[PDB]
Amino acid sequence: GQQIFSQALLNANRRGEAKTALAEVQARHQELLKLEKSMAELTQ
Amino acid sequence: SRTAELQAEIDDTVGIMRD
Repeated sequence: GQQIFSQALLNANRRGEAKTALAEVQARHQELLKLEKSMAELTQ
Repeated sequence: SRTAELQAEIDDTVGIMRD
């Protein structure tokens, strides 16, 4: 005669996955902005 | 690496066009 609930922990691997690939997409975006700027000068 | 190569080519072409 008894019952029980249950809780959950996230995976360690995940860690700060919010920025694991955010930093990387931000870095690529910076590269793309540099590309865009250089192309703007070249077109001019 | 492909994007860095593209950037390098664009910078070179900017130099040639300035010339």
